[PDB]
Amino acid sequence: KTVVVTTILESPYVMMKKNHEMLEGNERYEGYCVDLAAEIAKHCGFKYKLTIVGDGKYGARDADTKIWNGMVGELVYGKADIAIAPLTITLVREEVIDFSKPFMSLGISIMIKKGTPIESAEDLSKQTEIAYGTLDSGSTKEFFRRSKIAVFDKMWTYMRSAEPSVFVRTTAEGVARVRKSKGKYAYLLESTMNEYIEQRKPCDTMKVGGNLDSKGYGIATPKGSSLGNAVNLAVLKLNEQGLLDKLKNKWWYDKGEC
Amino acid sequence: KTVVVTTILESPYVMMKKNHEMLEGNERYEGYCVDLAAEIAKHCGFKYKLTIVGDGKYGARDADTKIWNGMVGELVYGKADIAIAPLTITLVREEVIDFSKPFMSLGISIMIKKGTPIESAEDLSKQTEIAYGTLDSGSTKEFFRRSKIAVFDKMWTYMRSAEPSVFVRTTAEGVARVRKSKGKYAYLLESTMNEYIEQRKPCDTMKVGGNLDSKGYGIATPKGSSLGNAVNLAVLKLNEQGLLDKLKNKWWYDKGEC
Ligand SMILES: N[C@@H](Cn1cc(Br)c(=O)[nH]c1=O)C(=O)O
Ligand SMILES: N[C@@H](Cn1cc(Br)c(=O)[nH]c1=O)C(=O)O
Ligand SMILES: [Zn+2]
Ligand SMILES: [Zn+2]
Ligand SMILES: [Zn+2]
Repeated sequence: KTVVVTTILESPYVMMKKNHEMLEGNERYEGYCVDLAAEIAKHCGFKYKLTIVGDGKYGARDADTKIWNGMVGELVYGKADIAIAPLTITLVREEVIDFSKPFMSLGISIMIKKGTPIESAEDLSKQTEIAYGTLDSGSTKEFFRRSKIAVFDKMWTYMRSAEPSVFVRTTAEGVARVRKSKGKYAYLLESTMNEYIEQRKPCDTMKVGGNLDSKGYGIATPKGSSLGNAVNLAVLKLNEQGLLDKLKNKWWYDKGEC
Repeated sequence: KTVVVTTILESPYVMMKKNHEMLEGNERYEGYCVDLAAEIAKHCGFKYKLTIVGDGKYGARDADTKIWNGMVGELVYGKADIAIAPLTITLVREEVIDFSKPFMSLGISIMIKKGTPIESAEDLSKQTEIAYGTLDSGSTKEFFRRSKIAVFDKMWTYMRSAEPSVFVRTTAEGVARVRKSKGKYAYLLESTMNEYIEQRKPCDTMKVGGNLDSKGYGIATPKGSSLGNAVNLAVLKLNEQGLLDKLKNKWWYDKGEC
């Protein structure tokens, strides 16, 4: 059976091709995760169909309703067989789905409009003129919600109580907000995304300070999946053979506009 | 049943305390991995005994006998129940044992005396006045042996046939060779180790250039272990709590003497 792959429209991982209306199926998309999916499939020997997650979310469980949304939910309820996206390997998710070893290492980082007088998370927490937030609904927002580290908890208390909301629906929304704030809005996001945006026109944003944490993105499958073992071995083989480094250069730097 | 943990004396992971002669059992040791073992054991709810791997090796498979040595071999043959050490998650090992998600991210790096006219892997391959090598029975030596990247293979053809052997049995021997070679020997090793040594007196070595790859260290258990699942969730929990960063600071920079 054709393997159903759930993914998310997040540049440069998965994007619509310019003439996608002319194309069909898997040919409608391009990106780092599109290239990765084709390779994982080749190495594991399966045919597949890329589908964009219905609710445009990564994956979180609603307390009360107890229902999982996003790509994680698609795997949990059997709507998809595998998730190939910039999906963070977390404990809460690992309890309901399986993840391959990481295909990309990263950490939460700070994005500023060039010139903003901020060089760390401590800087952000110690002031209030410059607003800041995260991508609503993902692991970055959860990192702050769950943190017991003083600086990060102080940051969470401000963000959750901030009005209007400092949280954004999409990365693009966070980046445009940074770009239009005149330095009055900093954005907390995954490092690899920060580095990508730093190489895109108008070349007016930059990553400052070190990463707030260290983690990774993994390929996810439902628990008990027949694909789990092979998918994991494929990720390790691809990393060892240099393909992963090659894909990042391709979508990040080879195509860099700054 | 008390769990037998296999580990390796590699600083600052596992080191015999200064006051060891007046101590017994697990108390004789200190280090990043000693604190880690204690954390894992507390969270997984088990009692353990730290044992230093019989042959002092990480783990590799004998091409002729098909027999696994090192900590890997201790798990494969059932001599040990879990390996808590700076053991790299690799494809060949993943085929015979299980690994938790990485507790540490790293990459192969270059260690030079200081003043040594080398700044990259390319520089090393462009000349022959300065010798260079790696550790044995490890993922680093394997890396160059399996690499197709022009530079890394050119480096391997030199290392393979190098007279005398540029390979060393332990990190200590590699670092000692760099320090006592008047800058005529550069050492290829894992980044975390490189960074640690750079902060240790005589403060005469330094890490140059970027990492040659991206990998991770994991806690290993034999296939089908009743400990595997719990250990993986424990690693994830410890990373998300902020403990793994706390442990690296403590052993790397809080104790740095440069
Ligand atoms: N990877 C996250 C989603 N995600 C993505 C980006 Br880009 C970010 O900046 N923050 C996030 O939480 C997850 O898995 O929830
Ligand atoms: N982590 C490796 C062992 N190891 C260690 C150090 Br330090 C190094 O520089 N190279 C290695 O291969 C393995 O697991 O084989
Ligand atoms: Zn391939
Ligand atoms: Zn604990
Ligand atoms: Zn032999």
